[PDB]
Amino acid sequence: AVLGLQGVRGGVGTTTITAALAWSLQMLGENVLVVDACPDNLLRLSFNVDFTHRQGWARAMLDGQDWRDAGLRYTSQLDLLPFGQLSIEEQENPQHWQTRLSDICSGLQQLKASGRYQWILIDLPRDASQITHQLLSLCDHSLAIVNVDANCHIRLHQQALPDGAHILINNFRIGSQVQDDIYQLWLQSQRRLLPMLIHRDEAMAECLAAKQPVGEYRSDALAAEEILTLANWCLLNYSGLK
Amino acid sequence: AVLGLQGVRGGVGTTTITAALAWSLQMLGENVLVVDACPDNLLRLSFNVDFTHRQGWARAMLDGQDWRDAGLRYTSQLDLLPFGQLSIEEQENPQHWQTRLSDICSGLQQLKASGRYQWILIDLPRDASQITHQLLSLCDHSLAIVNVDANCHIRLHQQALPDGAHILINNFRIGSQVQDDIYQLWLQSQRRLLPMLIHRDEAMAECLAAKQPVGEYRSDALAAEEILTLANWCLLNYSG
Amino acid sequence: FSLPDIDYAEQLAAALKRWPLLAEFAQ
Amino acid sequence: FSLPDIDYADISQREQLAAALKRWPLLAEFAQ
Ligand SMILES: Nc1ncnc2c1ncn2[C@@H]1O[C@H](COP(=O)(O)OP(=O)(O)OP(=O)(O)O)[C@@H](O)[C@H]1O
Ligand SMILES: Nc1ncnc2c1ncn2[C@@H]1O[C@H](COP(=O)(O)OP(=O)(O)OP(=O)(O)O)[C@@H](O)[C@H]1O
Ligand SMILES: [Mg+2]
Ligand SMILES: [Mg+2]
Repeated sequence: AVLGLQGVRGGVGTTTITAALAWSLQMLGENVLVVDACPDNLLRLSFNVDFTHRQGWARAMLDGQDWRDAGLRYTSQLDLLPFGQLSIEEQENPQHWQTRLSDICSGLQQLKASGRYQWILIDLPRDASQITHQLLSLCDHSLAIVNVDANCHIRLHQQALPDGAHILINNFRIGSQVQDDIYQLWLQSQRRLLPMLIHRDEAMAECLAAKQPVGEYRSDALAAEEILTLANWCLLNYSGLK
Repeated sequence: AVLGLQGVRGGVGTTTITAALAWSLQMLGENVLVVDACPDNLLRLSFNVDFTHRQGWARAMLDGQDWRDAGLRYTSQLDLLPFGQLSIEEQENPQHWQTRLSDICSGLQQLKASGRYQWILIDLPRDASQITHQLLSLCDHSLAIVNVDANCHIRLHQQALPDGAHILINNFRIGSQVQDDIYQLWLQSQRRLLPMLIHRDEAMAECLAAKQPVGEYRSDALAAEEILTLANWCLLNYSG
Repeated sequence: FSLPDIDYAEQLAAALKRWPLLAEFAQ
Repeated sequence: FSLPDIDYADISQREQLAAALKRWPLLAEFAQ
């Protein structure tokens, strides 16, 4: 199945959760492809890709090359497709390229039909570009990543989520009166909430600095155990295709 | 002085800091206009604006109306210009309106030249739209908001910041060796880092739920004092 | 793309009275 | 728009930074 992950806003933990969930599914025996659809091109760094390695599916397209040559194998059952490094000129001029990347959709749709992977996870940016909407349309299921704070609370009342998305809380830690108030409120009111969450955990802060997914970095961390529970939930509930 | 504030990624605290810095500048005797340049239109909620109040400078501009009629008075020293509420369809089709907003730049240039306000603070989104670029061009100074984590660390090596921007840490907390390591590294290497920061602080989490700037909500909060230190530094260094 | 499915129909009343932002969305 | 001014010249001079660079491959990578 194709699974999109997209933060309700920036910085909520989408990329770290994508890399960790990919690692967990791979550990459960699944063949997994992870695709970074964010121009930040950060996902690769949870998989020990050198910062100076500029290649990626989008970089290859913009350079008139084959996006299939940009894949990297992390384990025998986990492959990675980085976005590629954009120059500063490209970063600040998205109108020069965000319409020229639509070939990735038929490429991924073919890859999906081949069945070489049980899971294709897509780290999606929090933008409304054409390529984000098109990649979202290829997803069988989707996770909308939040943190328990007033900003996310507002966003849930005013912005669209992908249809059929479930909501996954990250970075949670009890003790804050206002965050606990919001949390209890969501429990009684947010119908799309998943039955598990990811706690704040220094393993989730450290694993990126160690350039590893959280489950490889510290397998007995609470957040790694929670990501594993999410992986099992995906296998049970997100296995069907659109 | 026109001061732009822009997170190096989403969620770092840009909007809460913008509302708090405006309040502090007011407490120091200054006249301030705060402009929300983010389509999320969240800044207004720190100033007790009803969620269902949809007006704002962009909402007016798209509706064919005078954007200058969408400003709101918060105190005698502090005015607010919300972005306005976009419909779901507008939010998912930024190409339908991102070029229809370019009059705000000339409008804010007129306001700047009038000297009506001593400070104009602009809450800027982290997109690469031409309007974000042009609003940044009329800022005399800018703050790039970060949190001390591996994500912002990577970003500072690969993405452009507004020219001349200084870097402001928010959400500094206890309990993270990796944060402390990155922080000590920044102290020796990040040339544009500001000499003060803002901690994670329950008052910065609560003030948005109370719909107030942090310094109005809890004037003796540690984070309100940290923002006041920031406001004093801006007075001394960003006045030109 | 649609708005999240939110249903507002014991200690929630305390949180709603504590925080004007939360009271606003709840009614 | 420019990339942030970052100077790693005076890094390898304090033992507190050297231990962090040894701990964290991401930080060593940018510094060297
Ligand atoms: N549960 C967690 N506990 C502690 N730190 C976390 C947790 N989740 C994420 N982090 C840290 O938060 C920072 C941002 O995480 P991440 O890059 O995954 O978020 P994001 O939503 O993808 O960000 P972006 O907006 O850049 O795409 C990283 O430094 C990461 O290590
Ligand atoms: N120092 C802090 N301590 C505690 N909570 C904080 C702090 N700074 C901000 N917050 C909380 O973090 C959330 C996000 O903050 P804010 O909206 O200011 O960030 P932002 O960078 O503007 O976000 P966005 O990407 O939506 O524009 C809010 O709920 C706010 O109350
Ligand atoms: Mg990310
Ligand atoms: Mg904001």
